[PDB]
Amino acid sequence: GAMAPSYRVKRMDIAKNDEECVVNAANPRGLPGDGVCKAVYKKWPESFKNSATPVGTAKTVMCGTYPVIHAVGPNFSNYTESEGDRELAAAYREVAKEVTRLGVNSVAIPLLSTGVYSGGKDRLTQSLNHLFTAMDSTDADVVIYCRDKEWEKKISEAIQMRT
Ligand SMILES: [Cl-]
Ligand SMILES: [Cl-]
Ligand SMILES: [Cl-]
Repeated sequence: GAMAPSYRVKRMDIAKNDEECVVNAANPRGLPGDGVCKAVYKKWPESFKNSATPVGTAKTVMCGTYPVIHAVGPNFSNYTESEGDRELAAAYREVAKEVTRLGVNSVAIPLLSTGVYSGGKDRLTQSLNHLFTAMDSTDADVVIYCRDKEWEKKISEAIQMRT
């Protein structure tokens, strides 16, 4: 565990993280994909051997000794708001299980279903709150990665609102 487990946010490519493992915003078929998933494919391609896993689940594959946790959030273009919300919560619960099992002291995590799986809606708060629900009972240092300047401010404010 971390000595004083924390939440932080950084605005940069998750492929350049300084944590002991990474969560991929994966597709269910283990394809290279786009966005976070393509950056992860370019950085850790070995981790996509048998990474295919259903929506709402997480599957870890080692790149050397570095764990890549493939977490499959729902595509809100296909799911109802209700079913998508349930699967998005489930995917983060499976990330907390894997982080715990691996015994890491830190993890880099993107906000699942907020990019091309968002169904064209702003899901910062919905996705972040499911991340907190899952990760709050873990003792890893969590570092959230984003790319947008206003998202960085809103994520930083939500973290600070606790503490
Ligand atoms: Cl960068
Ligand atoms: Cl996405
Ligand atoms: Cl972002």
